[PDB]
Amino acid sequence: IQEQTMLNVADNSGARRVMCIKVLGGSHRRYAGVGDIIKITIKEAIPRGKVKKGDVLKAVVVRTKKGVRRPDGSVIRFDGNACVLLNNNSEQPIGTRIFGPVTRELRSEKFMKIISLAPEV
Amino acid sequence: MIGLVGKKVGMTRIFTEDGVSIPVTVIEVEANRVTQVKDLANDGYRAIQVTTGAKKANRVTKPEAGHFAKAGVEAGRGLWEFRLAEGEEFTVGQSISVELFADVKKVDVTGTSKGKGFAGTVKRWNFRTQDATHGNSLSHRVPGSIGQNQTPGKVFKGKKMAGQMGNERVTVQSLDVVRVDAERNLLLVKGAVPGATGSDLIVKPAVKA
Amino acid sequence: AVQQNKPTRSKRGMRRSHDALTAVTSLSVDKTSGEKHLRHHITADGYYRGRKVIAK
Amino acid sequence: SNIIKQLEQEQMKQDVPSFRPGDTVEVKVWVVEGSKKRLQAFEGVVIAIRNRGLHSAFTVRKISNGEGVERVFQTHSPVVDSISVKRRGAVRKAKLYYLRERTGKAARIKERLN
Amino acid sequence: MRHRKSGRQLNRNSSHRQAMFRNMAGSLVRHEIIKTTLPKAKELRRVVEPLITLAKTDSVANRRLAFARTRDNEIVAKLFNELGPRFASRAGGYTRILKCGFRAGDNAPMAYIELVDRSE
RNA sequence: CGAUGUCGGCUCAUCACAUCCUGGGGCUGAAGUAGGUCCCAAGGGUAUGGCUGUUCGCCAUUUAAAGUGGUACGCGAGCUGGGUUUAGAACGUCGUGAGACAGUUCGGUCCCUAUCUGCCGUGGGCGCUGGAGAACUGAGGGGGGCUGCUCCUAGUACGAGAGGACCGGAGUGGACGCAUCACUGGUGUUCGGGUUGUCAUGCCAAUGGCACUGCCCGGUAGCUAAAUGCGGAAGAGAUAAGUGCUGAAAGCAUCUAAGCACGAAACUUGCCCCGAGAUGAGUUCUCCCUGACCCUUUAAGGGUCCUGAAGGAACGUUGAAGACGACGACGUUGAUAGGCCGGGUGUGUAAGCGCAGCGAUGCGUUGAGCUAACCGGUACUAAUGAACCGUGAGGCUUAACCU
RNA sequence: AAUUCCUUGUCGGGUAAGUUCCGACCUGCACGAAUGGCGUAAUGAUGGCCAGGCUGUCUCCACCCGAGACUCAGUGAAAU
RNA sequence: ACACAGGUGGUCAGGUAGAGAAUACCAAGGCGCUUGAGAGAACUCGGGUGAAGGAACUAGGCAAAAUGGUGCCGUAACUUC
RNA sequence: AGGACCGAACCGACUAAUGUUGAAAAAUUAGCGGAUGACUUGUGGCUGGGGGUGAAAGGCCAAUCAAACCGGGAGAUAGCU
Repeated sequence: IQEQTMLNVADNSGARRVMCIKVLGGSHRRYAGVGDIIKITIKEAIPRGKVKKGDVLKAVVVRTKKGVRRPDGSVIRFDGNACVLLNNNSEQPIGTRIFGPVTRELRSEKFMKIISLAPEV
Repeated sequence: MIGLVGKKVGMTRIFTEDGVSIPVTVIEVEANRVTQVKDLANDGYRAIQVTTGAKKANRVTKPEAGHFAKAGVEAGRGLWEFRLAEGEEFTVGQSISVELFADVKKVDVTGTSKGKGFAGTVKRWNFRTQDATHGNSLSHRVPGSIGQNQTPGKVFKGKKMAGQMGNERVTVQSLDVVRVDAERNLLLVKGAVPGATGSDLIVKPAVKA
Repeated sequence: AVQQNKPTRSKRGMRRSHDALTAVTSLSVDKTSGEKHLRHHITADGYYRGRKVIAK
Repeated sequence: SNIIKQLEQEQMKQDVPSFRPGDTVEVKVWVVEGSKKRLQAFEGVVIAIRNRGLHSAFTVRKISNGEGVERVFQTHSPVVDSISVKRRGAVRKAKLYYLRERTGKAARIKERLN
Repeated sequence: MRHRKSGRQLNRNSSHRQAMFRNMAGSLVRHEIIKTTLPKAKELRRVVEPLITLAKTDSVANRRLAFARTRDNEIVAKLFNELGPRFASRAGGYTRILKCGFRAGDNAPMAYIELVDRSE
């Protein structure tokens, strides 16, 4: 979300803990994730998973401890920061299943597929 | 197109039927009384000088009392002017204020901003503070360099330094008109206008629109 | 931090042109006792506007 | 002021039931996907405001799929059309942040109009 | 900077302000007229007039509240027996500030603050 | 050399254009997308990290781009002190040695209360020609000037295919700036509560002091950003590079010599702010003052008595205004501040009593008590009438309008 | 390498990225055996590096509480 | 050089909590430190609290934050045991 | 038992900030090292300047040290200012 932020991982093939290394878009995007795409190195993984420990890829922020702002002024906050890992070129989700709730800001383009796999939106 | 003078009642929220909850500023705009009409014969320009509100007739001085005594005596809290360009409107003080804002869509609101007093460079401009702890003898929020040694030999005439912040006239432009109440003498506009509660606001139709 | 030339007595007086005391120039007179006082103050015998307020 | 709270009282809803912090409530909110709109239920314990007029908001904390989801709602918003009392809990304080940051600990129930 | 704020620091911290105004409120209730500075008289208005307003109603709880403030049983007894019913028909304004001269040791604007209806 | 503090970083910048991006063009070995090169153009913008003291460089990932230089290789009476050139010590090398290295390594005091100039703010005085109270005009001056992505046009023009537009619209972001506190939050030692140790109010109970606000838990107003609104434009005018029309000198040709038409984020305006000390001191509206003499060197005044006007200042109560001045509101014909009343808010069921329990404690009274800077009212307290300053019709010359 | 100029040697690990670090090679400019060589448990306000926790160190500052700075009265310097 | 935030040997050794001569609050006793009064700007000093992130700062985690007691369980490489 | 461990008095001085015309010609504040010993401290003595003393830095020898301070040679000398 910010650079050096350590996020949990919402999907399954993406594993365990990741670190944000760049906020994609913009000249100096400082602190940005609501359904925004960030650059990721992997700090912890599982042996089963499709991704290893220490490879760069993209992700989309799906849960944020800061929360989202609904148009009526209300807030949806979460306990902890989460992201869904994405490929570098096609920006498709690596994982096949999504864990935990996601938010209705995540409705553009590929995030249709993410919320289709998600349990609660 | 001319504007009106109101006062800032404060901010609140308009809940729309879709759940959009737009933030509004309430401006009490009482009826504006045209105390003077200035034309191209007496002056070099055409305008109307209006007044609004009321004054207690003992704080009205005799020059002010005579000026209000011409063109119908109801003293107001001040005097403002609006320059008028193409359309011709008749020259008596209006009965209902906001009926010319009833059909406009965006306004510019001018108000005297809230005074921050003597503000430093870090507050007044967005000056980066220096290091909190890595050495830094007595120099955290202070300005750093203010010039370039001998070759100028001076500070330039627009240098961002500390000084008075706020307490100045400032216009926020193209604010959406949310509601016009002729009966309550109210103009609800979307967003935040300059000044404190109870401060005078010059609200005019938008020039960018 | 220091001066390079001594400021003259002209510039000393120019700086002290605003260092000038102002007088009251208008003492109020109490309506019971005829003695004078500062405006909105006790009349130094224990009088305010018409009333003996402090016995001393 | 007097000009404001007239606008606030003509926008306020009178159907709001009585709630206290520690109560487990269910809130139905309108959600819109396309041209259709429907009701979605959010249920959990309450960290409320006390009534700030039109600008009133209650916090509801849920555990949905393993992690806590904390969501405030504006009380007089039109998206919040129904708030149901459900369970009625018994706590000693007004804000329950310390009593929510831990997991596996739940508020108790008492029947003295809590 | 300082907008819509009340309370004077008087160049001392909060515990000293509270203890100093407890002492000066007890002095005002004891003597019914005291001489202090003008800001310490206006802040004394803000401290003392709630005590007389509390003491208009005689209860054990009100006596203990007005003893938690000012910490003096003689001040509580005078405030609930002599004052109180004396100021019962009055709605505020139990004290009067009369501006006085200036202090000799430093140019302090002085003021006598006194109870408004003194029986003397 | 009777001292001009040295590299780099930080903070703050300002200029040049030999332009990195955006903008406008010519040629292309320019099909389109994407390039190459050159011309014009300085308005705005022009990364974050790993390593190293490093500028630089390499690397990772962005970006529309991560420009080149000047400014004592800008900036130490602004900061740091890692590098470098003090004194300690050691290694490699040289020297018999003391010691030495355009070699390395560990450690190693960075002073100054601003007089003048220059800036950033804010006042006092006088002037502006009778004196005031306002509202303005605008000569000037400053601010702002960035841009990505997506959709439509259109999978169209173009292209064998792959791919893929110009021109023109719409939405949504990034950075930046201004304003604000309705929301969401932070703070909230001036509000409420929990609790530890101790001391005190005779003791129980209840409180109060101190221990960083003792430690915390929330939190009003205000301030605030992370919050929320808005903004940089459109349009003109004159142009640069460039493209032309007509058109001779030169029967042709020719953008040019006469004439005419386009042409960029540059320039002048348009938007915002300051602004008549703009001494070139401007304009408009309104208000107030139209009494007796005396002395006289009269390119002229001075004095006495009577009268203080419009208005201002002072004093007080003060303010979402403020270092102080200044500015705003109010002063009894009064809501200006404090108090008071009612509400709101915020804590969270006070004290006392009764009951249950052996007791800690629980339950009822009781969403109780307390509650700020908030809101709506209310003359209870304080804003006293004098008094002070400022005068008494306002120069000369000329020209018009008047008898 | 407290020793290596070339040099940020080369290879491996750590990191998304590591002129420092650790393990090696030997091409030791210019290690080397009481000017002691190599290793070594414990010890160290010792030098370098990594990680967990932790945080205003920072993104990027915001508010508050005190002492000054500001105003008033009294006294009253200094370098130059 | 000062009515100077420094230095100066020995002796006495209360209560509560505490291992304690630590520390906190108090006894006996002694003081409020020889300029005050306001106001609540920048900036400096000394602190308190911070959303989300958590060393991205920097020469360097400098500084700050953190951990901190008693009893019991449990405890690695290596070792001169 | 221990030039043992933690930690006050006591002895010292590693880091940072403040102070740098200071409260102080080296201190204050927050931490920090030793704290039964090659410890620390009172009183008195002894060592005297090409000399002393030095767990060694050219450190220290009365705010003075690659040769103390005072007086004298002495008005040293100064191709320098």
